[PDB]
Amino acid sequence: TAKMAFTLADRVTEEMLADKAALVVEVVEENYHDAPIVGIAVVNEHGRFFLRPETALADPQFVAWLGDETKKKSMFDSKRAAVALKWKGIELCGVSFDLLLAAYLLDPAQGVDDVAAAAKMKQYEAVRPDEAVYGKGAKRAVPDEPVLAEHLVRKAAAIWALERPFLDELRRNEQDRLLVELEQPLSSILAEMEFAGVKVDTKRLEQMGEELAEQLRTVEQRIYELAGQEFNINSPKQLGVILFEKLQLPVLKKSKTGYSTSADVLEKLAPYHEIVENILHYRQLGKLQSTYIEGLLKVVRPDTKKVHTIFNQALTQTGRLSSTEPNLQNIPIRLEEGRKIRQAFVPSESDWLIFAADYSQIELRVLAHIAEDDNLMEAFRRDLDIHTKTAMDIFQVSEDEVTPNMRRQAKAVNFGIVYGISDYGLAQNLNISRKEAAEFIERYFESFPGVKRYMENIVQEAKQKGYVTTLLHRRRYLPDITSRNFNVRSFAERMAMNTPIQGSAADIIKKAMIDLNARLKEERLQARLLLQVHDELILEAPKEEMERLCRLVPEVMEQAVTLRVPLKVDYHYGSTWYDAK
DNA sequence: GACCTCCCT
DNA sequence: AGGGAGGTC
Repeated sequence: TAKMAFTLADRVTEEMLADKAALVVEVVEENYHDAPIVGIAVVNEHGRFFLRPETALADPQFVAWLGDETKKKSMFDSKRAAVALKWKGIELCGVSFDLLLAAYLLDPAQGVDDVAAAAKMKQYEAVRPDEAVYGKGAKRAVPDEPVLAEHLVRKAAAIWALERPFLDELRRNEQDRLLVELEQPLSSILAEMEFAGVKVDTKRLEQMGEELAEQLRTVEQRIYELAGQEFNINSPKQLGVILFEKLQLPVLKKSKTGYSTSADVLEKLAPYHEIVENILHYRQLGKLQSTYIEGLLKVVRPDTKKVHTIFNQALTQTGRLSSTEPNLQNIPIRLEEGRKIRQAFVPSESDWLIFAADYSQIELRVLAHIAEDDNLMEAFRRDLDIHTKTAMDIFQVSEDEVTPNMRRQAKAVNFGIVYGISDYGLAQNLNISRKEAAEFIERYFESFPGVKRYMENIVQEAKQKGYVTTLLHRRRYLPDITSRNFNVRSFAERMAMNTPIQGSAADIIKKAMIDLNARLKEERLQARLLLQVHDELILEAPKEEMERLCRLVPEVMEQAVTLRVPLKVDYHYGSTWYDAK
């Protein structure tokens, strides 16, 4: 039942500082920013050691071992440790293997988020799930030293044992370089971006809040004035009663528990009553208020007026990053009212500016490359407007004859083609029939027979191999590709179509980040990566570096990989993120 | 805490 | 196609 052998050290010794080791720097708080490090474990050829962080991190030897690149560490989720240590003024170097990132690449669907889950992949179970040790939610606590220490040593021991088999399988999948040269170096770069953070103009945000608060009072009362009664507009029950009982509005869609009040459904009810337009407007504002003024203000650090996101680099099934606390990959841009929120994200130093660079149509360009569709590749070699070109082709008209509605619909098809494309899926999106939506898809394929071929071929490959891959050898297993349930098989077919596109795009932007970081250092620029939003990079830099960045950044991003079509990068800069358009 | 719309790329 | 993050039992 019990205890693995280890030295509960009272001070740091030399044999703890070997040049190969499994290391655990445990930060139990979910948000690791400026968070406590609760204990340390080291396992190496000389044994297993638990150290107290107050001891270890006050020790010159240990700190210098941490920062020594030639001293190789094996860890789980090294970025967590790295950041927590940065907030304490200590550099972590020499991380040559990260089990979290290794597990993520081997199979992203396992949802590996702790050492235990990773260990299980190789029939190793001599370690506990963090959830069992720390608890979950309100009962979540750091346990007493003997339980804590044994757990960190078991995790370190698991890392030590598991490196070789993980690396072995990564190599067999041709994923070794993907780990060592892309994801691991990216992890350090993300660490720097998170630590640096983004400066927020809180005063600006707060006055926006106030404008909104007063706009919401007005609409809220107008809504009660129109419903002839007061009610909870946010309630699914109360509103559905006002809409579909008291006002007799027609029921166009019924959800699981009742009537749908989604924006798509409401937009269609607006002609019937003046209440509907005010409810939409109320929700748009309420969204900005709750999610983007209030939400953001509670995560700004009052000391520096910065937000420090955490990028989850081991979550998405596609190889994309996610962003949390705050999520800075969903800041409004589409609607001008919401876009103004970006005026609150400002450079962290005076006389600095925000620089934003974004790939133009990277997904469709990746598709052109992997499908080798002659027409699509030509379209991009001509740097055509792709939605216009797709319109001309599916409706068989000249540039002159393409109407704005034709272009809107071709665009929707382009998106749908990217996401796997179903007559029913597009039909819903375009507010039209499943037949006829099928006519569009069919028509598209007549113009892009290479894309059609790719779609068919990749689904067959998914079935044959059990998975699909990206440009840089990221893998996604698709076991549902064989189910006899149409809906479940279909979704897996869509993932088979989409994942090489979206995943290859993720691959390219990650390499660009790595390449950009190396060029920034080589050039001695003070410019720093602040954020990544799937197909764009956001930096801040002195005004005096703008001109050099205008050349340097797009170029690095464009040259990250060489495809059969060119990659294209647009860029802008300004006093705020908003103005960097 | 666990089941059930709207913002982004 | 991927994500993150108020009412209600």
